Amino acid sequence: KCVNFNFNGLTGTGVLTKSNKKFLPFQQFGRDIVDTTDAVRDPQTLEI
Amino acid sequence: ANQFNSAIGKIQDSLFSTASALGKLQDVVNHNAQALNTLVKQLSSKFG
Ligand SMILES: *[C@@H]1O[C@H](CO)[C@@H](O[C@@H]2O[C@H](CO)[C@@H](O)[C@H](O)[C@H]2NC(C)=O)[C@H](O)[C@H]1NC(C)=O
Repeated sequence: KCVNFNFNGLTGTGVLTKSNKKFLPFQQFGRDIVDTTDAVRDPQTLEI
Repeated sequence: ANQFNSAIGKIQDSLFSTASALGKLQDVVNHNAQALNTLVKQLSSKFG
């Protein structure tokens, strides 16, 4: 669902879906080649 | 007729091996995509 999300100070608006991306353990979020945020790790359940 | 047939047969090789042209359509696509990517990437600049 399209929501206004605030993940650990990273604020945006969008729809969240389950991901097949495999973050490195220290990585908290990710962005595209054009530096737009694409995936976020949830600081509670450590889910991408 | 034989000469025309031979030339039209060689066409399929002369269009993708000798290169030369066919790079202008790719140039158009690349230029438009690069312009769009730069326009998006300009959103990460502080501008002071
Ligand atoms: C944040 O707190 C919870 C506990 O409130 C931590 O553990 C979770 O606890 C719930 C309790 O129902 C379990 O169902 C979850 O599976 C637990 N989560 C995990 C990731 O194991 C949770 O780990 C904490 N988050 C941290 C430490 O990042």
